[PDB]
Parts: sequence; C-alpha cells; structure tokens
Amino acid sequence: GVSKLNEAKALVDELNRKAGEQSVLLKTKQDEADAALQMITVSMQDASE
Amino acid sequence: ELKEKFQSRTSEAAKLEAEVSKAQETIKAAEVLINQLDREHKRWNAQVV
Repeated sequence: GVSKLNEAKALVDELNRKAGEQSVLLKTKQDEADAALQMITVSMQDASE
Repeated sequence: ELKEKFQSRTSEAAKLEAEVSKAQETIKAAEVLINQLDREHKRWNAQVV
C-alpha cells in the first residue's frame, strides 16, 4: 500500500504538467499556422489588387 | 509555399490535440481516486505505526 502511495503521487504530479506543456505548445503550432495564414492574407491583399 | 506549410502544420496541432484529451481523460480517471485517497492516506498512516 505505502509504496503505491508514492508511485501514485508521482504519476499524478507530471502527466498533468506534461499536458499543460502540450497545450502550451499547441498554442505554438496552431498560432504558428495562424501566422502563416496572416502572411498569406497580406500576399492576397496585394495579389487581388 | 505557405499553403503547403500551414496545411502540414494543421495536421500537427490537432494530432497533438488528440493526446491532450486522452491525457485529460486519464487525469479525470486519476482524480476520482485522489478524492477517496484524501482521507484514506491518513488512515494508512496510523496502521503501520
């Protein structure tokens, strides 16, 4: 019992932070994509013109 | 170019966004046991001493 207390706490501590990171890096991908889109919008802005 | 960049880029953010939901489900599954274990741990204390 006592040992599994210690496995569990550690298991609970770091997967959550790790997901927290993963979301934080989804901001990175997703918004990098949304930057690439802004680059295109600007190119278009002169292309139709 | 940015067309072919953003495209591949979008396949990243959401496939990562797959893991964070599985991870979140796992965390949700884990929490259930945490709230029962809140009182139990201090019960587990007294036994062994």
